Amino acid sequence: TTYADFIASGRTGRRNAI
Amino acid sequence: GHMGNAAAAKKGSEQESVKEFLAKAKEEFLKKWESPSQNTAQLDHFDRIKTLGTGSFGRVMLVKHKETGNHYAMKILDKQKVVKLKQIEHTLNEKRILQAVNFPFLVKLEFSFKDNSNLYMVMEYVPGGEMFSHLRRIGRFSEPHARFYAAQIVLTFEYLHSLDLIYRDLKPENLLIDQQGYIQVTDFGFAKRVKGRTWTLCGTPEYLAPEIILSKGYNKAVDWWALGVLIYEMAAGYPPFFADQPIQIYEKIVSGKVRFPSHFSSDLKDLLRNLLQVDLTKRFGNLKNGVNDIKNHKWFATTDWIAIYQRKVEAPFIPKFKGPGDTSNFDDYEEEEIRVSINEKCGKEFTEF
Repeated sequence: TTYADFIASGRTGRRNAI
Repeated sequence: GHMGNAAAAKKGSEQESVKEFLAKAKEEFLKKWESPSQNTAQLDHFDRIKTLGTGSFGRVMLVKHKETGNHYAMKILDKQKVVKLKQIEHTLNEKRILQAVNFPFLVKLEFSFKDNSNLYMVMEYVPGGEMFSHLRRIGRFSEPHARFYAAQIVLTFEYLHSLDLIYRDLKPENLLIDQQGYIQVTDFGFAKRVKGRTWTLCGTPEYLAPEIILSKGYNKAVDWWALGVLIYEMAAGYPPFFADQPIQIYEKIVSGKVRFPSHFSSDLKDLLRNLLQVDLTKRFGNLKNGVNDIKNHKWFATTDWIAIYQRKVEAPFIPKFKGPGDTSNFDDYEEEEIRVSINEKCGKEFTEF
């Protein structure tokens, strides 16, 4: 699923600016 | 046409009244921008209670004012680290913006001061925590719940853009929920006064507009792109463009393709296709009709914009609040001491603070 792909990205926590 | 006489007249008058409001708000902002305040409290006026969050050159603590008993959020910045990380202009700019703006969804700066080691910004305490935490816990917000928040961002950007300010770092991590369930925007480190174009590569990967990725001169339309990303993530539970590495996220952003969950309404998809529009000559918020293309879209047909501004709409969600100084909606951090040197550091670089 798309949700599963989101989990697999490893970017589910808080995101810092570049 | 789509509107009869009565509705068209009411909508026309409403848009003219918004113009009148913004003209007065700009006059008030410019007076405060030209004459900023300085040194309005000192460190021993507060008791330190708990750390609410931290960055690479400072932290934010819950404090209690000794004389009044009021709680506040005190941002402490280490002057030496601010210099080493090349954040002098950003830090001075954030404080100058915060002391000059006034809007119900922008956090209020109550005091600021400095000492030998640190800079201090004392803001109202927003006890409900970050939207980010609530979104990850609940999973996703229903479309009415997402729309309630989105309407507040539309009004806040309409205000900021009228002052020629571009925000540039919208995301759920930067949106706090207050005791009545409304939004507070707190951080302005990347905001800039821009009447025309600007060129800095800045923001967060998932929320970057294509024209930033492609190294173009860009304008306030990047904030309306980021609004599309935010509405999508609120309603789906995940953002429209994600991958293991930022470079692959950027490939997706510039591609002009976006996919939607099957539970998204057709009205929502139409709004998002017009906000997540790679072609600047077609992006909502960037056309001749300005913000009105967004406010008059079908997905917002049930939104009473004045009632949102007046905070008279019942919020879909009220965070748990056991009392003043409740911190249960915030992460836990390890507490480090606040050392103040016997020697002034970086006095020349922060003279205007």
